[PDB]
Amino acid sequence: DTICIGYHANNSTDTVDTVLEKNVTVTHSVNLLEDSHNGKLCRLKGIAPLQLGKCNIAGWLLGNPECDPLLPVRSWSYIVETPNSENGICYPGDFIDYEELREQLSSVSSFERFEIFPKESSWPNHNTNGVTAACSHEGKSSFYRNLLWLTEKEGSYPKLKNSYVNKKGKEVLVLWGIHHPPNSKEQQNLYQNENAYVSVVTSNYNRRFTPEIAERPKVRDQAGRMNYYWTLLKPGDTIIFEANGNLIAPMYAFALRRGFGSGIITSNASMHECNTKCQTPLGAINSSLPYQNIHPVTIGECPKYVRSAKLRMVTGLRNIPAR
Amino acid sequence: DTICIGYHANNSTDTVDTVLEKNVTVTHSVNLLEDSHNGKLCRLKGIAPLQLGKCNIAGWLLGNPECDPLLPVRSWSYIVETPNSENGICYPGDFIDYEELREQLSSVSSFERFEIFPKESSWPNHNTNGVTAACSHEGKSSFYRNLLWLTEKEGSYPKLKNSYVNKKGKEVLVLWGIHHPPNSKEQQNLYQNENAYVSVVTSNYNRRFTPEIAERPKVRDQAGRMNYYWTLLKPGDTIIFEANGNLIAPMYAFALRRGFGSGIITSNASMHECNTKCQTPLGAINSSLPYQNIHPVTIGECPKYVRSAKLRMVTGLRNIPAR
Amino acid sequence: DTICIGYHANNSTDTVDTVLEKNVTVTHSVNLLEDSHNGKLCRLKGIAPLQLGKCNIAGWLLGNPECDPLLPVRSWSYIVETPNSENGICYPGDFIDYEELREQLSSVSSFERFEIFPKESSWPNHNTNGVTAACSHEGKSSFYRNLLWLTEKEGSYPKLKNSYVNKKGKEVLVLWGIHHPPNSKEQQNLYQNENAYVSVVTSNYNRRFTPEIAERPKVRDQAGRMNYYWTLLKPGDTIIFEANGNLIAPMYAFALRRGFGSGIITSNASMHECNTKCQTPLGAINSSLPYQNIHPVTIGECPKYVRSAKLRMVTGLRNIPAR
Amino acid sequence: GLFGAIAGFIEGGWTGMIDGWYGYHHQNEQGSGYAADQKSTQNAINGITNKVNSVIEKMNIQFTAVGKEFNKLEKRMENLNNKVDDGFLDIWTYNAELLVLLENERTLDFHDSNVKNLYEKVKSQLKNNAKEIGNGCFEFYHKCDNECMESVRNGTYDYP
Amino acid sequence: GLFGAIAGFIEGGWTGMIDGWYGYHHQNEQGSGYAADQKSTQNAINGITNKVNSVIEKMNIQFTAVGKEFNKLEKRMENLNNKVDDGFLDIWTYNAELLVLLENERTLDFHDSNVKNLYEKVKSQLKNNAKEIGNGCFEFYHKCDNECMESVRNGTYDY
Amino acid sequence: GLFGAIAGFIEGGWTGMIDGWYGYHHQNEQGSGYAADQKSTQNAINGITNKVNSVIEKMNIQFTAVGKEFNKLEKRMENLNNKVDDGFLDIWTYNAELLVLLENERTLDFHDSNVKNLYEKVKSQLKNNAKEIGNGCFEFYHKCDNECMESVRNGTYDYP
Ligand SMILES: CC(=O)N[C@@H]1[C@@H](O)[C@H](O)[C@@H](CO)O[C@H]1O
Ligand SMILES: CC(=O)N[C@@H]1[C@@H](O)[C@H](O)[C@@H](CO)O[C@H]1O
Ligand SMILES: CC(=O)N[C@@H]1[C@@H](O)[C@H](O)[C@@H](CO)O[C@H]1O
Ligand SMILES: CC(=O)N[C@@H]1[C@@H](O)[C@H](O)[C@@H](CO)O[C@H]1O
Repeated sequence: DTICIGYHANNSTDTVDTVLEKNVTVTHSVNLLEDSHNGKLCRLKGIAPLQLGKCNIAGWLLGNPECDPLLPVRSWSYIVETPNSENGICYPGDFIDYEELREQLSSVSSFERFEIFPKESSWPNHNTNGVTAACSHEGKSSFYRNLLWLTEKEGSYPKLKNSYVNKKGKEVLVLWGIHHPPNSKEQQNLYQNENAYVSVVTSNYNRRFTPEIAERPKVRDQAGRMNYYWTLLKPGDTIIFEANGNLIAPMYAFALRRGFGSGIITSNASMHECNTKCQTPLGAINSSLPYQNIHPVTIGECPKYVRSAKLRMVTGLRNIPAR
Repeated sequence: DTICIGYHANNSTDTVDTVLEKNVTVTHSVNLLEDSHNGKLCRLKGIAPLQLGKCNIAGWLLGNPECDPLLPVRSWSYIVETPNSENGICYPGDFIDYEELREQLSSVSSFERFEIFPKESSWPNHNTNGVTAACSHEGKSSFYRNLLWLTEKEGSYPKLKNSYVNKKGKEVLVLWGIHHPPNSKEQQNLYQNENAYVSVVTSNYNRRFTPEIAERPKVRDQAGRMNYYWTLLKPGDTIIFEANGNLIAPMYAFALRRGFGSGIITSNASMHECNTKCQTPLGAINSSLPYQNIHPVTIGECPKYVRSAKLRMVTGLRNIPAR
Repeated sequence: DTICIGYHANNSTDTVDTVLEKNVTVTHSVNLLEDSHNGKLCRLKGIAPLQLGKCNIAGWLLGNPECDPLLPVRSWSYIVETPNSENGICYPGDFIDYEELREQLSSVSSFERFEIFPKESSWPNHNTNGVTAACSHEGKSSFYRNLLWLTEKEGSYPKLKNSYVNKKGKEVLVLWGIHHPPNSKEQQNLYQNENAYVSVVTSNYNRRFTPEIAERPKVRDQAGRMNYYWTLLKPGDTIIFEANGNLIAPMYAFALRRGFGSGIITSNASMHECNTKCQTPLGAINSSLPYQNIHPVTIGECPKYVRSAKLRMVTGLRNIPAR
Repeated sequence: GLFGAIAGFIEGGWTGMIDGWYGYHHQNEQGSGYAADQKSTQNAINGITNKVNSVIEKMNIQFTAVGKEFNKLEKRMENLNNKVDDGFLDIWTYNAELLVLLENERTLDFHDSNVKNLYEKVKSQLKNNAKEIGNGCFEFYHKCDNECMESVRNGTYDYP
Repeated sequence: GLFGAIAGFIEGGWTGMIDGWYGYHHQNEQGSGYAADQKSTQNAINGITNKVNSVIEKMNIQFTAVGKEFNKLEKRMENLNNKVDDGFLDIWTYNAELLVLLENERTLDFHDSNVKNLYEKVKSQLKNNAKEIGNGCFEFYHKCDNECMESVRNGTYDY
Repeated sequence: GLFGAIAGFIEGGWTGMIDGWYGYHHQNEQGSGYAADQKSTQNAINGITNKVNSVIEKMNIQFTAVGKEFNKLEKRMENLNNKVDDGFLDIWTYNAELLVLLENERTLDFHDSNVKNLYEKVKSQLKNNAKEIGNGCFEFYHKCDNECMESVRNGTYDYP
C-alpha cells in the first residue's frame, strides 16, 4: 500500500518568461496582450465616424467643391482623414491657426451648417459671382460653398458693414478670407479702392486686415493669395464685418455642439457596418485584456498600448509530462 | 514539561491587501497615505499669501479700482485666486501675453510699486483726468490706479516722448495700454491726430502700435477697446515711450524680486492665522507620509499626490486570535 | 568520516543594499551604473562635431565676422556651444523664430553654403558696401558675411525685385534682415524713400515688412535695430524679394541635408582626436551598462541617465569568511 | 524550484491527475488511481485568480488618445509632444513586461510551495506508519484500504 | 503561508504573548507563561523598519506644482499639459499601489519564514530529548525546569 | 535568510571552496578537501545571469536627448518642458533603485534556497547511514573513503 503526493501536468505547450528562466512550459496561463483587430473602421457605440476621404478639415469647413458629399453630415463619433486627404484650401494662401481649429473640431460631436449671410440680401451693392479655376468643379471654375467672393459692382465697391447676432444658444464657428491681388491693377479692377481694409470684431475678437500686394510664384496656377481666418462667436454675441475690399465673406457658418471622446485619426482602412467600443487606425478592437500592441492611436475605451510582442501570465505550474 | 513555539496575536482590526489576498487582518500596520488637511489657507513658513479675492492678476497689476485693498501688499508666499476673481480689466479689450505675465508673477516673492511717471510733471502738454464708467468706483467713473489716460489739451495733443532709466537694481515690470476709438470722430476729439501711433522701446523690446478704428459691439457699455501690454525692463536699461495719441501711459511700475516655491492657486478656503510647510487649495497638510490623495495642486514641501483611496503597509503579521 | 554541505566565501568587500538590510557584503556583484567618462569631446562614429567656440548659432548662420573660421565647415555629427558663445547678432535687433531655427539645425547633418544673390551682378542699381562698427573685424567696420546691406546709389533707391529658383534638390535656408533707423533723417539718406517696405514670398511663405522709425537706447553703440528672418525654400520653389528700402539682403544661403541623432549641446570641454558612440557635455562614455549618472544630455547611443549614486546588483552570496 | 518539491524531489507531474493542481496517487489493495486535494488546489486558484485580476485592475482602460498637428514653425512643440508620448510608452512597456516577468516567477514558486507544504502535511500525519521512498511517496506499514487512504486526503488519519 | 508555519502547522497566534512577534510558551514545573524570542523579533523589526523606510525614502518630497492658464488659441498646449499631468499621475498611482501590494505579500511570508526557522532551530536543539507533538510544541523527556527553559530560548540548551 | 541555511544552521562560508557557490567538504581517512557541486552552482549561475541580463535588456538604449531654448515669452512652455524632463527622470531613478533593491533581496533568498535544497537532497540520501551533526555535516555510521564520498556528490550513494 503506497500513497504519493504529486502535481498536475498536461499536454499544454504554453510558455512564459520569468526573471531566472525563459520559455518555461506551463500547464495553464493567460494572455494579457491584445494583438487582434478586425481591420475595419466601425461605428463607436452606434454612431458613425465622419469620413473626410479625399478632403481634410480645411476643405471640409471651407466648402471646397470637391467635398460636397460632406455638406449634409451633422453628427459623428470621430473624424477620419486618409493618406490621400489632399483637398483642403483650393485657392493658394495661409489658413491661420489651422492646427487650433482642428483641435477645436476634435471635441465637437455635432453642428448645424446654416446661412449666416444669405448670398442674396446680404450684399445688395456688390458682385458675388466671383469664381476661380483653382476651385473648379465639373471641369468648371467655381468657389468655396461656405464663402462668397465679393467684388466691385459697376465700377464701384461701397464700404460694407454686416452683422450677425448669435441666437443659436451655442458657439458659432465663423470662417472668412482675405484676398491678396498680385498687383495694383488687379486690386483696382476687383475692389476699386486702392487702399482697402477689412475689419472683423466681436465681444472678444478684434482684428483688422490690410491687403499686401506683391508679385508671387503661381500656386495652383494663381499668383494671388487668400488667407483664411476663423473665430468662435459665443451665444448671444454679435460679429461685425466691415470692408471696402478684399473680403471673402462668410455665407455659411456652424453652430457647434460639444462632446467627449472624439478625435481625428488618419487611416486607410474602410468603413463597415460594425460596432465597437474601441477603434484604432488599423481596425476596431473587442477585448478585455489590459494591453494591446496594435496601435498607439485609440478612440473610445481601449487596452493600454505597449511595444511588447508578448505578455503572458502563468496561472498553472511548470509542466512536466515526465514521458 | 512542554515548550511551544508561537507567534503574536491581538485585537487589531487593521486590514491590508496583498497580491494573493484582499482585506487581510494584521497585528500591526502603517498608513502611508495622507488624507487629512486643515479648510484653511495658511502662512507658508511664516509668510502670508496674497489673496486677490474678487480680483484676478490683471485687475491687481493694472490697478482696477475694485482692487485697491491690494495696493499696499509688497510680499507673499503664494498667490490665491478665488472662483469669484472676476475683476480683471474693466475697460474692454485684450491683455496681450496675459498667461505669460501670470507665469512671471509666479516666481516673484515681492516687489515695490513706484511711480515710474508721476502724474504731475510727466505730461505737461496733455490732459490726464480721463476716466470711464467702465472702471467706476464709489458709483463714479474712475480709472486704473497704475495707468493714465492721456488726451488732448486745449485742442492739441503734442507728440510726446518720455523715458525712464531703471536704477532699481531689479527687473521692472512696466504695463500700459493702447486705446482704440470706435469711430474717427472720437479719435479726432480725443487725440486730434487722425493717424496716430505709439512706440515703446528698450534695449531688448521694440514695438509699434497703430489705432484700429471700427464700430464694435458694446462691452461694459463701451464700443471702445483698450489693448494692454507689458515688458520687463532689465536693470540699468531705459524704456522710451513715444506717441501722438491713443497711449494709456504707465504711472506706476513694479520692481520685482525673484524667489522659489511660489505659485498661483484657486481656492474658496479662508485665510487663518496658521503656519504650514504644505498648502493645497483645500487646506494645509502637516505630515511625513510619502503620499496624499487630498489635491494635485501643492505649494511647499508635500507628499506626492495619488488617486489611491488606501495605501497601508503591513508590519506585523496575519492576526489570528485563535479565539 | 564526515561530509559537510556549505557555501562559498571570499574576501570581497563589495556591498549592496536590499529591502530589509543595507550595506550587505557579498562575494560577487555587478555594477549597473556608469560613472566614468573621458572629459573630452570626441568624434561621433568618426564624424567630428561643429564647435561654435565664441559664436552661437545666430552668429554662425548670419555670418558674424567673428565666426569666419566656421565658414568652410560642411558636415558635423553634433553642434557644440560653449559658456562663452556670445557672438551672435552683432547689429542690435530681434532674431525672429530663433529657437525654431535652432531646432531645425538640430536635424541637419550637413549643408552647402552658396551664393543665392552674388554681390556683383545682383544689385546693379544699389550700393552694397554698407558696414557698421557694431560688426567690426580687425578693428575696422564690417558686416555679416552672408548678408548684404543695400543702400541708396547716386541719390536714389529704386524699387528692387530679385528672385531665386531652388534647383539644389534640397531645402534651402534663406536669411535676411530689415533695418530700422532711429530717425527719418537716416531713413532718408540711406534709402531716400520715406515710406519704404520689404516683401518676401515663396509658394508657402508670404510676409511684408515696414520700417518702424524711433529713437532707441543704444546697443553696441547703435540706436538703430535690425530684425532677422528666415524661411525654408522647398526644392523647385522660388523666393522673391521686392523692396524700396530697408532690406538687408541675402547673399549666401544654405542647401540643407537632414540626418538623425544630432543636437546642440553646451560644453566647456575640449575636442580631442577620439571616437565614441556616446557623448555628453562633460565627456564621452564607453560603456554597456544600462544606467549612467554622468549627465542628462547625451548624443548617440547612451546609458539611461538617473540621479542615483549607486546601483549594484548582487550575483554571489552573503559573504561570511567566518574568521 | 525555491521550495525543492516541483521538479525537485518529486521529479514530475501526473498527466493522469486532472481534478486539480495538487493531489495524491494512492496504490492500495482495493485498487489505485488519482485524486486531487480540493483544499490546497482551490486555495491556490483563489490566490492566482486574485493576482491576475489585480494586474488587470491596476491597468485601467486607456481613453481616447490621438496624434496632433503642428505647423512648420512649431517644431519644438512637436518634438516635446513626441518626447512625452515616447516617454510614457517606454515606461508602460517596461512596467508591463517587468511585472509579468517578476510575477510569473512568484507564481511558480507559489505552486512549488503548495506542493511542499501538502507533502510535509501528510508526512506529519503518517509519522511512523509508513516510510519515505521515491520522494513524494509513502509506503504504508499497516496497509490501509481505499477507505483509510481517504483519511489521509482529508487529513484525519491518526495513528502516529 | 508560503513557509507553512503561520496559519499552518501552527494554527493560530497567542494573544497571551505581548513582548514580540515570535516566542515560546513553556510550562509545568514552576508554572506556565509566555516569552518572546528577542533575537528573532528584533531582527524582524530591523528588517521591516528598513523596508518601510525605504519605501518612504524613495518617494522624494513633492515640491510646488500648480496649474497653468492657456488662452483660447492655445488648446493643443492646454491638452498637452493635461496629457502630461494625467500621465505622471497614472504612473505614480500605479507604482504606489503595486509596491504596497507586492511588499505586503513579502512581509507576511517573511514572518511565516521567521516562525518556521525558529521552530526548526529549537527542534535541532532538542533532538531525542523531547517529542514533537502539539504542532509547534515539544514535550520533554528529561523534564526541564526554568533555567533550562531559558537555555532553549537563548539557544544554549545543553542536550 | 528566508530558508534558514546561509548564516543559519550552516553558520559560515568556506573561503576554502573556490570551484563554485555551493559544495561539500569531505573528511575521511584518505584526507580532507573541498569540492563545489557543479550541478547546483551552474544552475544558480544560469538563473542569475538571466536575471542580470533581463534587467539590462529592459533598459533599452537612450538615444540623443538634449535641451531646448525658449524665448523670454515662452516661460510656460519652458516650464512644461522642465516638468516633463524632471518627471521622467524621477520615475526612472525610482524604478532603477527599487528594482535593484527588490531583486538583490530576491537573489540572496535564492542562494539560501539553493543551499537548503542541496542539504535536504544529501540528507535524504544519508537518511539511515549517518547522523545529522546539526550544522550542515553528516557523520557516517561506517567508512566512506573517497569513492563513496563521490557517490554522495553525484547524487547516487544508495545504501539505506
Ligand atoms: C526567435 C525565436 O524563435 N523565439 C525564441 C523564443 O521563443 C525564446 O523565448 C527565446 C529564448 O530562448 O529564443 C528565441 O529564439
Ligand atoms: C465572447 C464573444 O461571444 N464574442 C463577442 C464578439 O463576437 C463581438 O464582436 C463582441 C462585441 O460586443 O463581443 C464579444 O463578446
Ligand atoms: C591580486 C589582488 O588584487 N589581490 C586580491 C586580494 O586582495 C584578495 O584577498 C584575493 C581573494 O579575493 O584576490 C586577489 O586578487
Ligand atoms: C472514514 C472516512 O471515510 N473518512 C472520512 C473523511 O474523509 C472526512 O474528512 C471525515 C470528516 O467528514 O469523516 C471521515 O469519516
